[PDB]
Amino acid sequence: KCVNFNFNGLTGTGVLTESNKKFLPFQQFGRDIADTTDAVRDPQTLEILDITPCSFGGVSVITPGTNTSNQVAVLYQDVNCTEVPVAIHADQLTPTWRVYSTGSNVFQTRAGCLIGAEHVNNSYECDIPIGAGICASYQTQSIIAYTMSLGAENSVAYSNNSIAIPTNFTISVTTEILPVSM
Amino acid sequence: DPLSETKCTLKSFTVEKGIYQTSNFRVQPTESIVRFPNITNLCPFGEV
Amino acid sequence: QFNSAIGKIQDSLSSTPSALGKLQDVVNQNAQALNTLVKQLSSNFGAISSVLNDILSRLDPPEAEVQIDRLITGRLQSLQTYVTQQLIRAAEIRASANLAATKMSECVLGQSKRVDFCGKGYHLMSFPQSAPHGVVFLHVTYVPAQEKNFTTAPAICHDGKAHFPREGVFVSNGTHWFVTQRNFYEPQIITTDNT
Amino acid sequence: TKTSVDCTMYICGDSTECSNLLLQYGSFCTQLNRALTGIAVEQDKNTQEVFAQVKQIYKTPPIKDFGGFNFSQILPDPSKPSKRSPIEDLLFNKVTDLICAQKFNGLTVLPPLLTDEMIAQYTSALLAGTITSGWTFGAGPALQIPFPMQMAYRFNGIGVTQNVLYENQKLIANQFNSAIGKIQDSLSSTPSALGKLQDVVNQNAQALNTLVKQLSSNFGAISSVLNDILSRLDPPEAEVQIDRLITGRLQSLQTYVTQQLIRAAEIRASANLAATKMSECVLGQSKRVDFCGKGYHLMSFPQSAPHGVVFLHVTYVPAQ
Ligand SMILES: *[C@@H]1O[C@H](CO)[C@@H](O[C@@H]2O[C@H](CO)[C@@H](O)[C@H](O)[C@H]2NC(C)=O)[C@H](O)[C@H]1NC(C)=O
Ligand SMILES: *[C@@H]1O[C@H](CO)[C@@H](O[C@@H]2O[C@H](CO)[C@@H](O)[C@H](O)[C@H]2NC(C)=O)[C@H](O)[C@H]1NC(C)=O
Ligand SMILES: *[C@@H]1O[C@H](CO)[C@@H](O[C@@H]2O[C@H](CO)[C@@H](O)[C@H](O)[C@H]2NC(C)=O)[C@H](O)[C@H]1NC(C)=O
Ligand SMILES: *[C@@H]1O[C@H](CO)[C@@H](O)[C@H](O)[C@H]1NC(C)=O
Ligand SMILES: *[C@@H]1O[C@H](CO)[C@@H](O)[C@H](O)[C@H]1NC(C)=O
Repeated sequence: KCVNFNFNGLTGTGVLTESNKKFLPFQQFGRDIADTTDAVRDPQTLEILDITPCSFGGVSVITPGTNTSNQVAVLYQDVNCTEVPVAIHADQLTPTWRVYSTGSNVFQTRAGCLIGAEHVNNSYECDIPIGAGICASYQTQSIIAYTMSLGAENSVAYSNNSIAIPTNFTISVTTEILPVSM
Repeated sequence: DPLSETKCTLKSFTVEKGIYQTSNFRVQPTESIVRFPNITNLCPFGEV
Repeated sequence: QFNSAIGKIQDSLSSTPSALGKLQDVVNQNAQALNTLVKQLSSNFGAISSVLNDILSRLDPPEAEVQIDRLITGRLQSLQTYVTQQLIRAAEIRASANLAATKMSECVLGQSKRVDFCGKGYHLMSFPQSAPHGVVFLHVTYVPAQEKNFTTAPAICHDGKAHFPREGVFVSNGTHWFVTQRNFYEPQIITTDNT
Repeated sequence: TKTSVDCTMYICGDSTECSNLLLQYGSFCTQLNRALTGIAVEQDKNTQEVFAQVKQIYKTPPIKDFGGFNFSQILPDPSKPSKRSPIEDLLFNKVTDLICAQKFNGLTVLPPLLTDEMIAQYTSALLAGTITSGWTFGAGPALQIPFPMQMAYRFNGIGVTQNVLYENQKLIANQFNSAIGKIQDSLSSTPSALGKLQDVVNQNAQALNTLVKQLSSNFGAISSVLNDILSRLDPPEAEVQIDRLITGRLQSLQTYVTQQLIRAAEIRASANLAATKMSECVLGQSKRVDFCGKGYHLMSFPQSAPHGVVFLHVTYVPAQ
């Protein structure tokens, strides 16, 4: 349980669990590579307990232009689909809790958990990049998430005695813009 | 709501199409516990 | 074709609003940096107030000094940060300007054979246009179209001797063989002058 | 690697008093976040510019008959689930709790927009295009041509007549196959080949490790632990300790961000060079001396590498 603790003045916050650390009999608490308290020994029962900070992460909001619509999609970065906040009962510091946060369209990606967008089996050009090959777009009156398509399929009719030669041509004009000064 | 948080982050009342990083979430603690040694003898400050 | 293509450019620029985003980004970044510098003057940095005049009008010099040095340090740090970002941005802008100068010299003052350097396709010529804090190039390129199907051979055997094309390629529609240039279909009879 | 740093968590963490004191220090955290986000976006821009050179996905015919040229070692391998060429996964194996601690200190790593499979697909499309159509697919519609005829064209490109190739086709194919075979052995035997790719990873990891290590410095305070300061002093004397801790941590963050900006600029220059090399050596034949290998350029083949790209330059060298 995500609770505070006080071990002889060792104040902190986190989740206490069982530890497999081979603590020596004279040892009190361990530490990590970052030189922070990782495990502790209970002063009363002499039991070694692991310390892990409560779950956390960044939050990103996916939205089209406000001139277009008002719906949004929320992506919880590097958070498993199960541990996403389901209840807002004084257990999260972000009051922007989703209208359901569950039962709704919920997609789990390699970039985190995406809530508020409907997965589809099609593939279009990338519109809003999400990460790990997943893009999002506003289609129709709704927000959808899909896998980006690299391009149209093609196959040249290769043979060892066949060639192709143009007969017409086109004159094309294109533009290029380069900053020169500030 | 998250859209208003985005507007607060951008310091504007209009938001262009895109993905924006607003803030971070964490699970708030439920209760607090205290673990202390089981000894009860009182220190001899009266003598000193 | 040239006139139609040059006519379409104005409509393409007028329709699309985000055409000059590359030029707009520099202006936006500089304006944002200046705005941040201006806004940073309203920070206490641990002092009683962010105003020097009221601090000097309310406290004695021996402690006004210890109130003021904090503001001095904070403001100096802000200036240092702003100058560093400006230096990095100027370096990248210089790189872009060097690229633009090279493109001018090699696409406008001559014809280039480097692929994709001057437009997409086979480069013909370029025209420069001036924009605020930037430049715009109009690359004219040759694009093949309407390809066909042919049977080809590496060499032609005649009189016990092998013959190779001088500057073309051997093709046939199915019964009769010809020699034609590679980038345009222009069949011709195979003689001893083109082989 | 794209990294994101939680400014408040790194400096303060869970202490509201530290956040309140940080509030009066200006909008430094927003500046740091904006710079880091710019770098992260530039990374994907670099990758897209280097690899998304073509808009179509060409495919190799099932019958691999190219007049003696082999191409087995660089074409995708259907058997492997990753669908990578033997050289590609050979390269992917050369390049190799701390992550948990970095995450717990407020430092995270964002995933790239393009997965490795997508990049391998792009390289396979480029290979198929350059094999079945020569340089035509890079300037318009892809026109097929037998591979020996394309080799004759490229021989004409460097000043040698076609009959030389048509009369030494077997020897040329054998030499090409042997060189391609020896490339794999050269990569496998020497583990120091991917030094340029290893150095970037080493530098980034070491900078992140230094940032993590800086969290255990007093900077003149009584302790380097926030809770110990808070759980031992009343506010008006705790403030003068919190302030110096904050100043030290802010200095560390600023230094890290500046170094990252400079490193990103250098990486962007390298990526621009790589994109130019792709366009001029893979999509065509280059006459610039030593731009694509040493010798007389004939053709090039790209291969994907972790956070990079590998070019195989085929050149013509006189002898005897
Ligand atoms: C090559 O392209 C040109 C233009 O793209 C073709 O000319 C067109 O021919 C049709 C049929 O008569 C006309 O209706 C169009 O008005 C023409 N366009 C122009 C711009 O003049 C031409 O037919 C193509 N094929 C060739 C020249 O063999
Ligand atoms: C392939 O090219 C040959 C070139 O000669 C074509 O033969 C000519 O066809 C026209 C139209 O029928 C005749 O008027 C000429 O007299 C033919 N030339 C000769 C030398 O006989 C032929 O039609 C083309 N197309 C095919 C063979 O399908
Ligand atoms: C040339 O291509 C052929 C197939 O078209 C390859 O033949 C086999 O390739 C596998 C791949 O490792 C080898 O394990 C087999 O031993 C090869 N067959 C024989 C009979 O040796 C061939 O390897 C390719 N050339 C090269 C140099 O790899
Ligand atoms: C976390 O997500 C994975 C899917 O990526 C799932 O298999 C696993 O069960 C989840 N964890 C828990 C505790 O449910
Ligand atoms: C050429 O012939 C092949 C073989 O059928 C075909 O696949 C291809 O589409 C043809 N190309 C054109 C331009 O007609």
